[PDB]
Amino acid sequence: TLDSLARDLTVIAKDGTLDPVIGRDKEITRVIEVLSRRTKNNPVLIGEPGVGKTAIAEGLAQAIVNNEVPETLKDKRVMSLDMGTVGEFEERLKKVMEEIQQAGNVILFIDELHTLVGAASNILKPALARGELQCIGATTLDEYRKNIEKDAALERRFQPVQVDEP
Amino acid sequence: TLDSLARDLTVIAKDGTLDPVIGRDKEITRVIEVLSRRTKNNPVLIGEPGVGKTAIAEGLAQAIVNNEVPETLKDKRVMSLDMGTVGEFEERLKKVMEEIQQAGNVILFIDELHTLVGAASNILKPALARGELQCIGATTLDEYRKNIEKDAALERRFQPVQVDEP
Amino acid sequence: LTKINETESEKLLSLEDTLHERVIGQKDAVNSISKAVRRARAGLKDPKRGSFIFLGPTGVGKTELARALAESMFGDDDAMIRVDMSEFMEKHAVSRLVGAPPHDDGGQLTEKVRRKPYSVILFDEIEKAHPDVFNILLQVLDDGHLTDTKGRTVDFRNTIIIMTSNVGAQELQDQRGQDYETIRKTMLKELKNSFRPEFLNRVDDIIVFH
Amino acid sequence: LTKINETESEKLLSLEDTLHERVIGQKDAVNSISKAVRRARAGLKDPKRGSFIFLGPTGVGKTELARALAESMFGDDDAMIRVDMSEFMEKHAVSRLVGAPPHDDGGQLTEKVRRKPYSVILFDEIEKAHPDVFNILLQVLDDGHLTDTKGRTVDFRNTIIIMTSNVGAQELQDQRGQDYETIRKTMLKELKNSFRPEFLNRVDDIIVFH
Amino acid sequence: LTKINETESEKLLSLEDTLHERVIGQKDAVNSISKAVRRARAGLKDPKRGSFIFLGPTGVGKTELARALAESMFGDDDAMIRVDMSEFMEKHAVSRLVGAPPHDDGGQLTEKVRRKPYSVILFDEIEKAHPDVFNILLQVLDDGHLTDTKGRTVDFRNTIIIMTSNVGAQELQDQRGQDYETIRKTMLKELKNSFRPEFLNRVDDIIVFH
Amino acid sequence: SVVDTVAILKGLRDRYEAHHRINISDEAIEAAVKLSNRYVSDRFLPDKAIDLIDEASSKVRLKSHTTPGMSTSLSEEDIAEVIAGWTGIP
Amino acid sequence: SVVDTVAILKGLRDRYEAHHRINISDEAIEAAVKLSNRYVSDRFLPDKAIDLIDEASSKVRLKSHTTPGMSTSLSEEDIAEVIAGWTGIP
Amino acid sequence: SVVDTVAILKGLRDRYEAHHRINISDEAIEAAVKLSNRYVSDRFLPDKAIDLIDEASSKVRLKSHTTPGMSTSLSEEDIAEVIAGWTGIP
Amino acid sequence: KLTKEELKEIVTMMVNKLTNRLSEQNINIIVTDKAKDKIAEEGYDPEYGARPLIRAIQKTIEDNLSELILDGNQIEGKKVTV
Amino acid sequence: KLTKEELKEIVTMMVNKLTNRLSEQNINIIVTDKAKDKIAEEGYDPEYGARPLIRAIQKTIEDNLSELILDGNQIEGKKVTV
Repeated sequence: TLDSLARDLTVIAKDGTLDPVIGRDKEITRVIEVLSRRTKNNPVLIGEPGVGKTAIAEGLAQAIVNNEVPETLKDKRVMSLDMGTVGEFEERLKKVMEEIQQAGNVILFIDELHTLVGAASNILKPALARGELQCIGATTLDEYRKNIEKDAALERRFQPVQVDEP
Repeated sequence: TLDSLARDLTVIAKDGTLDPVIGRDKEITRVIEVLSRRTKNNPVLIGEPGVGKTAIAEGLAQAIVNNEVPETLKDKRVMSLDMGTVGEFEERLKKVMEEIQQAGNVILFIDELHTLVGAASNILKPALARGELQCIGATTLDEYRKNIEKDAALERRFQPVQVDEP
Repeated sequence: LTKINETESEKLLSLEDTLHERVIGQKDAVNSISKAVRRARAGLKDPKRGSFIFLGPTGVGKTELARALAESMFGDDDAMIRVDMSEFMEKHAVSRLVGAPPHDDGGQLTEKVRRKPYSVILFDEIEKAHPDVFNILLQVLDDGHLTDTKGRTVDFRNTIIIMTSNVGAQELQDQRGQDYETIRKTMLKELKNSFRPEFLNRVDDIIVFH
Repeated sequence: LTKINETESEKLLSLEDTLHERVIGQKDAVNSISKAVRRARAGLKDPKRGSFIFLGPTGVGKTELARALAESMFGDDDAMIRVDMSEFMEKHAVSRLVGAPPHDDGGQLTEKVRRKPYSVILFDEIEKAHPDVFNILLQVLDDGHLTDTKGRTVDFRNTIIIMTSNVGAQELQDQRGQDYETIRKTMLKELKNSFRPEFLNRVDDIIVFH
Repeated sequence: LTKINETESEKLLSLEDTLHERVIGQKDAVNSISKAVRRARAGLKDPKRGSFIFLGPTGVGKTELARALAESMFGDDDAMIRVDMSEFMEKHAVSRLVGAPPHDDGGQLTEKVRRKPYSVILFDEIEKAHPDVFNILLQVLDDGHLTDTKGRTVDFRNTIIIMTSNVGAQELQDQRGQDYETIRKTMLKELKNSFRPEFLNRVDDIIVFH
Repeated sequence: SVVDTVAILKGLRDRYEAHHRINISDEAIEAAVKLSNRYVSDRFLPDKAIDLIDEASSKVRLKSHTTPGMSTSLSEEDIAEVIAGWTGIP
Repeated sequence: SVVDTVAILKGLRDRYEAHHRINISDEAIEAAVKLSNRYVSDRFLPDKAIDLIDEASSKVRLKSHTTPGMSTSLSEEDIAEVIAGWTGIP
Repeated sequence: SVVDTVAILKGLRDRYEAHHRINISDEAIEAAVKLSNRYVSDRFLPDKAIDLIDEASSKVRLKSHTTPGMSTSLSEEDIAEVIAGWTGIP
Repeated sequence: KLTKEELKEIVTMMVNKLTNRLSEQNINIIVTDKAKDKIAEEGYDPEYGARPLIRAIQKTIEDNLSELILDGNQIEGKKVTV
Repeated sequence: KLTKEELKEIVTMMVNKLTNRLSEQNINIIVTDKAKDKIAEEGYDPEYGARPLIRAIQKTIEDNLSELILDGNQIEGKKVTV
């Protein structure tokens, strides 16, 4: 399985499918080192949209396939979220989580809307809050003010980081 | 499948079922060139209702069947929305989306009410937000102030354009 | 290099002649400031406890200093936070400190400290601001940390705060080159007017600009 | 250790020299306070019934005492509750006592007592607060417990309350070292002005700071 | 065509005879203005930094010019913003600059600049407006950008601002055809009265209408 | 930073020109970088440059795409015209 | 208590170093224990130490993981740097 | 009423002691009844007594459960200690 | 008191905005201490401090530039003053 | 009235925060009555009381420490003063 919404750009980076980044290295060094944490492997980003952040993500993935990733994570692999929908919807999105938790070998980057939704709220957020499953978020604070914060335990789950326009 | 609500006027234009437009050419040139964008293929329109805009749409479709459409889109084809309803409702409307995403060959124009609804909200809007499925909207800003904007990522999904009364 | 060297005394030891790289005059105050912020170490005062009332005009370096301070101290001036006492009236306490119904908003410079725990805080003819703020000003003076509307209490000692006064604009007529001790006293009570001393008593020291 | 020892008289017996560990002056008041809170036991007064009007300035220990009090008494100062009489105007009774339509909100310091049944309550130049509050102030004075907007009535006797006055700021000119009995009287009526005695009559006693 | 041609010197080079297409008199000022706005380029002054005090009457082209200016410059006059100094009294600073409790409202002409970053700003016998505004006037003069009540700081240099004075209505009696240098001086102090020079010192230049 | 942008634009320099079959002239590239940063609030020079760029890359291609030989993108007009098309007063 | 934490950290001392292939120096161990307790409100020294630790254990490994020989974790930097990386003013 | 509670506690008197293998001393029983009512707002003496009781019944058993012979529950400590364990100042 | 030092010293950093912005215009800058001081002379006021200097400078200073911006005789990247 | 007693007496407990916190830094402390008094001299004000003392002290006091914290010559657990 681990397909459809489940996808990765790391091989794609080893496939050279994407762009060598610059300058967010030590920025990524943080984002990288977020995974180190028994507490929170899981960073989130703030900043200006469309600026390269999901490539900054890929920057990790490069540095991953570059093995600029140090040890523990080197086995693990990017997952780039896919967003879409189809009776219920999220249960799928709920479902994949054990799969990747079953994967023992990867990481996902949650992308932008980390959502306070109508149909929602805690979705993976407990399995997030399960204290497992290394993952990454990003947004600008304007959203960040809410979901990660209004819990604050997802704040206790998430590590915020932001970088200015280069 | 790809029928009922799924319909197209392009062949109808090749069928000559409709009216040769005028003057919105370079206007359409924009609307056209919206599709070019890896970022947003998906325009929305502002302006005065009933003025020819959905024919302005058809204007594209003509220029499509005219092959005044340049390369990438030339294979793709108009879809003119059908609005109606029938247990649940939207799941159908939700359903068709993969179908047309499965179509590998078309485009849909979403028409006017791009809706903040009771039963709603994100419907395709994630699959919209999926960063796939070239489509077009239109309204007057009075609505535009909300759905595309209140997300702003649908703003990040939608490109607004408006044209005055000719 | 500063990241490199910063031994934890190179500033201090040189801090005057460090600071002297910037603005002539108030060398003492400069020194005092240097003197002051050294007490920002050693913890001989309250380890949770940086408070400076500028007596001076425009062009007085009030900005410069404060700027250069962390620009010297924290190796950048963006640690600083402008805060307009003109904008301090009655209810901004919320917009100082998180509301939570009354959206939920707090800190013009806080969330920035929530952003930036090592910072500098500028206030403006500060007594211009209302007896409203003096207590939440006192909040700073309180405990040397900063509570929030959500309650979060955060260290000031890891930042700086700045107070400015033109109060002696008249009394400046003295150094407009007279012995400041006149105007020092003469402004002291004058500002001492505006503040219960306890306010003034957590000050590092009052800062003339002559 | 206090958890251990707290025999129920070690404070008391030592409470002066206990308290004396803190702030010089008002030793009597200190004593009185010690004297006072002992009546917080024995139930010879109303077992439901801790009320202290501070006559004093900034730096007067008004805070210290009150702080140290439970910090002494309840072995922490977080029992205390700051309450700004500046913030007591007309309708805060709701924000004192649960609304329920008018959200539903009640107690700036209550829900905190709903949080913390053993506490201390600070009020500010209290007569500064409105004849609005005096009755809900009287609510405290009432019955020695605290009703709520949801109705819940909770013991004050298991907490402390604090009243502060600079009223004699002038009349302080006396001890600025004159016999306080002048200003005592002289402030008494002055504050007695602001309050029907019954208010004042549930006071433990008025607290000068000299 | 202007969209087409606008090489970035055709205005300038012709700007006089450009402007000369409009209002006779103040040709110098016209020139000066032309001269002025050229400094709106080259960034030899502060790239963030367009400030014109009109000395003149009704019919004086004060409007015309300002109108035509961007109508010349920005190829439209709707860049302009009328602002009534009569309407500038004490608290409009909010209605100048976003409130946020005090709805939340800010900028009679700002949000319009928030709307229109390239604009023109008209003020009215401006000293008629209050020492209230001079600082938020100075805000414009400040930094050559515009902070907001939400804090947003936006470039003035990408817009124009206009100041008007009938102050010399008397002193106009001079050019009612006398050498203006009299009234220039004669009005200068007179308006210099109303303003700390620093205000006046970010002016492009004072604009007579003769 | 504006400059890093140029580099990151230089990153995508080959990209959309190999999409748009044109030759990017860094003169333009740095140009809008300043200019957009100057003139464009909303999107970000990390993009909005490329926005202009690709759009310029279009406008050229547009002209170059159909009836108006230069395959390269000029500095100026590519910035300018488009940017003037963005605003005015070239 | 801070100290018991050290012990419970000593409990996991072998744990993540045998994950991170490093040598924990109790000097560090007690260090952050104070230091985190000092500097970190949110997570808990029962963890946040180890947080720092493992993170330090990473940062070393990071350096040690790839191009920067010490396998052991220093007292200071492991605390300090990381903790400075946490905050500043080492 | 506090007293009826005692009776209803006397009702469960055999109950949890036959669960906790102890001997309830009504002295305690009435004690907390007052005391809890005095000191405990939230739960209700119909229970909270027994709460204390069973908890006391635990605390004894706890001591009695494992290494600290009295099977009976004291008046005081059973109330007191536990109640002091509840609050303080025995 | 802000010593003669400070005066001309600030007179320096006064120049900064010029350079840090204009020449950052890109136009070389010459400095005549005398005038600078003559300026600084009139630059510092007791009461207002030298604070007018901002205005003080710009008036003629930006001018002569703006002037010599026009003058076509000696032009950008040069330097001239009074 | 707060007698000379009180002044230097409070000047003591003034030291407490230092010790009760810093040396609780762990750094021995010497006290020069003269200076202490010279301080206390300038320490007490009529109007504000000695209240400035807090500031008064810290300024130089914490400094010379912080200084000698740097000075590497005579260091923690010693004592020096003016």
